[PDB]
Amino acid sequence: KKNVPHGAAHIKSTFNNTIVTITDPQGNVIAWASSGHVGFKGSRKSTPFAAQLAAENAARKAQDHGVRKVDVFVKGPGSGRETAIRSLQAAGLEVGAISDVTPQPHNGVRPPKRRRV
Amino acid sequence: PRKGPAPKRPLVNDPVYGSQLVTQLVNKVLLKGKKSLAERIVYGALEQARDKTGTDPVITLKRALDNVKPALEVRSRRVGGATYQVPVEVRPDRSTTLALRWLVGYSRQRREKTMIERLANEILDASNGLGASVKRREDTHKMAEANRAFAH
RNA sequence: ACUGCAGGGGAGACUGGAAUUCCUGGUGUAGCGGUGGAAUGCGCAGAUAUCAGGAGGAACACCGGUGGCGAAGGCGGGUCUCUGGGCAGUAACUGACGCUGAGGAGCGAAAGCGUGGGGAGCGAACAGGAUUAGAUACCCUGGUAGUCCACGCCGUAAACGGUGGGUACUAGGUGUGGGUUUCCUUCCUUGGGAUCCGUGCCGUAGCUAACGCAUUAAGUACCCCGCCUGGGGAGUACGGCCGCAAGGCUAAAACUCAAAGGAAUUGACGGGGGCCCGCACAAGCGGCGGAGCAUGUGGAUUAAUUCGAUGCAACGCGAAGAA
Ligand SMILES: [Mg+2]
Ligand SMILES: [Mg+2]
Ligand SMILES: [Mg+2]
Ligand SMILES: [Mg+2]
Ligand SMILES: [Mg+2]
Ligand SMILES: [Mg+2]
Ligand SMILES: [Mg+2]
Ligand SMILES: [Mg+2]
Ligand SMILES: [Mg+2]
Ligand SMILES: [Mg+2]
Ligand SMILES: [Mg+2]
Ligand SMILES: [Mg+2]
Ligand SMILES: [Mg+2]
Ligand SMILES: [Mg+2]
Ligand SMILES: [Mg+2]
Ligand SMILES: [Mg+2]
Ligand SMILES: [Mg+2]
Ligand SMILES: [Mg+2]
Ligand SMILES: [Mg+2]
Ligand SMILES: [Mg+2]
Ligand SMILES: [Mg+2]
Ligand SMILES: [Mg+2]
Ligand SMILES: [Mg+2]
Ligand SMILES: [Mg+2]
Ligand SMILES: [Mg+2]
Ligand SMILES: [Mg+2]
Ligand SMILES: [Mg+2]
Ligand SMILES: [Mg+2]
Ligand SMILES: [Mg+2]
Ligand SMILES: [Mg+2]
Ligand SMILES: [Mg+2]
Ligand SMILES: [Mg+2]
Ligand SMILES: [Mg+2]
Ligand SMILES: [Mg+2]
Repeated sequence: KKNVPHGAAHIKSTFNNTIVTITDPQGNVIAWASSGHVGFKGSRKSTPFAAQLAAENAARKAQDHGVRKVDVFVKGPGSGRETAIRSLQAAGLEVGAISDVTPQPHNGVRPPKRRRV
Repeated sequence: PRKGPAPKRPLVNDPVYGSQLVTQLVNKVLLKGKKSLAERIVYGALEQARDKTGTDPVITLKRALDNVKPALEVRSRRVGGATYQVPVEVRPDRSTTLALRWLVGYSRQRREKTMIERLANEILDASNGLGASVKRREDTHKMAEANRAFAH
């Protein structure tokens, strides 16, 4: 039982999963359905189909709380990074602007060693 | 093959019922070159269908085929250390071929006495949406649905 | 010596922001994480996600390059302080004061060692999961020393251009860094030419076993130094020197082999690359492997079970006729 007409959509799309969270413009979360929350598991969580399913779930759960328009912030080297936006669009929401907020260090912390697979 | 597609052969209309659908049906039933026997079986099945339902037999057959024709198949593939099914669209002529194969194959193993009445019963049940031929289409669709993730 | 010039050259002090981790609080609810696929793991006691605040350490995106500086190792967030070298111009000064350099001394990546501090992330050892016949590994989840700082030690690297230093000479073409310089001086072009010092590519003579080098020589010559004398044993033992230790340095012999090697050639092969094909797969149809019998073979048996064929390419084969 809330009512936030305008909100923000954060889409974190990694190589292993995707998480969509809907917040008010102040950073308080409304709904957050993710790829594992939708029925999926394992390596299927990285497929674009799972991403768009999670986007639909989150969009409708937020509409139930009263959101009509969301600004989009995407980050991560994922594959559902655009399919989630398309599902947010064609699940009853208008997005408008889209931002890229992938964190970029200024040559800071040492990364883990390269996989010898 | 490797050098592109091959020419497919044409068929002629069935004399008693001016359709190629029943010609494909007799060619699916045909075994050991006994084409006259296959024609006899198909004609008897169509006549029993007509005498049991009143409706035109080829119309009943088209209804049954529309019931059993699939839309998505599940061709298998291997990617890494695992192999998984990939749902793909079915072209129309392959769909008709597969539906006819399903009808004849499932009627061959029905619990009845003669192939004529086995096939007639299978056609009627398919046109009504009850038979194992329809169950096969539904199972195929469910498996194509439960693997949409791998739609690369 | 004077005048200019370029520079991540070095040391010290202070200082900036992005990001990772953690802590506190708000929102919020069931997953997150991870893989070729999973599991271990974290979470439901409120995680991941998202917003605000805070702590702390380490490394400095874009600039950034093939480019610069340094004897080499190496050197890039910013500012200030101190400090080394190089190049060009002038020709003011000295007047051969040069070169090399046995021993010796100094510097010298990383790992490692001592004492003290610090510890975000990463991560030997170690633990669990997975794979596997096994897996003391590769992959995953954690994780200590270490990586960082101060002050000492160690003195080794494919410490490499696998090319010691100095000097002179021997076609060019074309990039790029730092100067000076007339003329074309505006042809504004900051272009062309000339000259000096770097750093690349390509090429003649010449050299080389070949590969290649080729004005930055592996060419033509001169000066000094280090090093080599078949492959192993062996950069090892013994002796000695150095070091807290790890260990480093100098460094044999017996014995044993007739080779060990460098380049390049033709092939073959690759769980290398590109292209193409075949009932090779895919799509279908029908079989064999199970039963009975026929036929051939292995084995066994027998007085003899004549002989030959033995992966594909032997086994209804030699045999198109064994009472
Ligand atoms: Mg210091
Ligand atoms: Mg912490
Ligand atoms: Mg919290
Ligand atoms: Mg958080
Ligand atoms: Mg004089
Ligand atoms: Mg000297
Ligand atoms: Mg000496
Ligand atoms: Mg020292
Ligand atoms: Mg060290
Ligand atoms: Mg220490
Ligand atoms: Mg120790
Ligand atoms: Mg200590
Ligand atoms: Mg780690
Ligand atoms: Mg590890
Ligand atoms: Mg273990
Ligand atoms: Mg050495
Ligand atoms: Mg080096
Ligand atoms: Mg050497
Ligand atoms: Mg020299
Ligand atoms: Mg020389
Ligand atoms: Mg030049
Ligand atoms: Mg020679
Ligand atoms: Mg050359
Ligand atoms: Mg030579
Ligand atoms: Mg020794
Ligand atoms: Mg000794
Ligand atoms: Mg060779
Ligand atoms: Mg080859
Ligand atoms: Mg096949
Ligand atoms: Mg069989
Ligand atoms: Mg058999
Ligand atoms: Mg024999
Ligand atoms: Mg054979
Ligand atoms: Mg034969």
